[PDB]
Amino acid sequence: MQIFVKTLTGKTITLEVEPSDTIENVKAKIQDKEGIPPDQQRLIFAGKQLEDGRTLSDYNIQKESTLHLVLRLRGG
Amino acid sequence: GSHMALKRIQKELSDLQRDPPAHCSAGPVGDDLFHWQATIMGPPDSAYQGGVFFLTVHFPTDYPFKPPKIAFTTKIYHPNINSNGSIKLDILRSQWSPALTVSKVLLSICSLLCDPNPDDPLVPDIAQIYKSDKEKYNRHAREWTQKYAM
Repeated sequence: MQIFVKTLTGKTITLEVEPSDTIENVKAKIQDKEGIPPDQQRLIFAGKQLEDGRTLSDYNIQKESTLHLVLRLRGG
Repeated sequence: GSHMALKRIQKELSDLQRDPPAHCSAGPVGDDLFHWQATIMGPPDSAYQGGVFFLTVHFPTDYPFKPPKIAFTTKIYHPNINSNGSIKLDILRSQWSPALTVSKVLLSICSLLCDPNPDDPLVPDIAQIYKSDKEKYNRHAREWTQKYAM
């Protein structure tokens, strides 16, 4: 199972994930591929921000699903 | 309200005119003292050297008790400055004080160019490049300076 992650620059990166992986794990993969620390990234899918505790299965993120990587700034 | 703020602004401008600063230029665009333009020169020894960076400065009607709204007009490659000119800097919000002036903000932005704050960034990508690949950072900043600010 692989999913997609589209950044705000138009780039689309591929991730090798399992349905049991948590949002945290996916953010660690995004960090390994792009370098952004987890606390600085925000993942959107199906209209909602993905929380750390949940799994991909909890959101019905199927094969080849598209995630949206967006900013998670602190105070400006 | 606006008379008070306009008086404070007139004082700051008179100080800039009486002892111009080495670190920037600043002044009203026309006859509206609430709307200023500023310029900072690429700091020497930094990746921005040789470039000219234009800032827009807008005084609120409650100035000096509300911070001034300062943004970049010239494109720059920086961790705390994005593509449309927004700035992430404490004194421009949470740490503003009426004792401070636009001159000191522009000073702090010069220092910010020479020493970014990548641990609380506005552009995560550039921040990580700055922290883990300084050479790449200086390369991109020099390129953008040659392309936009010269």
